[PDB]
Amino acid sequence: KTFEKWVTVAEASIIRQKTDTDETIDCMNRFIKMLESTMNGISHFPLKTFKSGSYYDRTKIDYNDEFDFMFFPDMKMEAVFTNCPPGYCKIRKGVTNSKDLDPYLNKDGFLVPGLFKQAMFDLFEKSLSDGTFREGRRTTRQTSKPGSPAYTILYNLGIHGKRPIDVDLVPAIRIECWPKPAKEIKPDWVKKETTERATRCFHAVMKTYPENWPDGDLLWRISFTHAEKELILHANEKEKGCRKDIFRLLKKIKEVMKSRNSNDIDKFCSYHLKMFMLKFFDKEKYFRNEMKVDLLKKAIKKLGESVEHGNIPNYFIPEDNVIVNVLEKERTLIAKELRALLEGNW
Repeated sequence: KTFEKWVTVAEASIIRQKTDTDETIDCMNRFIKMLESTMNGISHFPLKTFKSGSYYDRTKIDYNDEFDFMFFPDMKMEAVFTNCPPGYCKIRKGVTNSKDLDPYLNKDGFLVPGLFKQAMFDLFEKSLSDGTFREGRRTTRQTSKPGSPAYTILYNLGIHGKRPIDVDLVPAIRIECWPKPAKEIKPDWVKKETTERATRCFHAVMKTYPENWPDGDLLWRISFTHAEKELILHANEKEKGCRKDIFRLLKKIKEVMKSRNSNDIDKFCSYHLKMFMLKFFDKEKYFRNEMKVDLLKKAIKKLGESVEHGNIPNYFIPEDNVIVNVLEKERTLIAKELRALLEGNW
């Protein structure tokens, strides 16, 4: 047994999962289109959606990779960043004569996450039960983590041999600029126009800030889901090498590592890998297909070192440490497990 050997099997299994990919994306495209149409007949304010996840940015490693749909009011809003911890913001009304969100504003005019969450979750539940959405009968609510931005369901397509699709419904606010505290990214590995599209907007979602903070109940998480989607989807745009292959293999490594350590890796997730990966894409200039396995080795090594050091920067806001909440016991276990993979002991 070697690392190279484990990599070969990992690649074959990733490819095996690619069967029924196009058929699945069309079921899920129909799903979200009908759900949005049902929701816009119930909500007292119009909504739009944004679709993301590994099926849409083409880094899918398993049929059951999840689908993320954000739902956001179709009106102008504004994000504020003063007195906010890195990676978080507050939300207020922009230039808009709409009073549709007024009942979710506190005395000072801030959109209150827990009030807007409860209204959006109530809307989701009503829409998935509604009679104009025949697919909602195939849906059922799944447990999510406390404070999660997502209403998580299982969508049973009825495919024998395949478990239901994991779907996150994420209430969100769309802000149509780049966040003031965010780095002006200029990756050299996508075209200038792709970076232009990636930085067109961001979204704010109601992940609860986990630490003590005055008015912390007013904090929203800055979400770069749109920009992340643009850059990952188009990562082979210029060189056409193994950039997305290395990302896919790192996600597989994480999935197997979690399966090797049932409840001891509950915080490390693909989002942390994505932030790590984007920074690796900047540091590493060359990604020839023939370099694949060696660059994966160097990526595993820098990742282990990052996790041990305990800091992986948010690619768009470098002072946001996205693994701050990953505790030492888990970080120590991750690095030890990455060392054992490289040495052929998996």
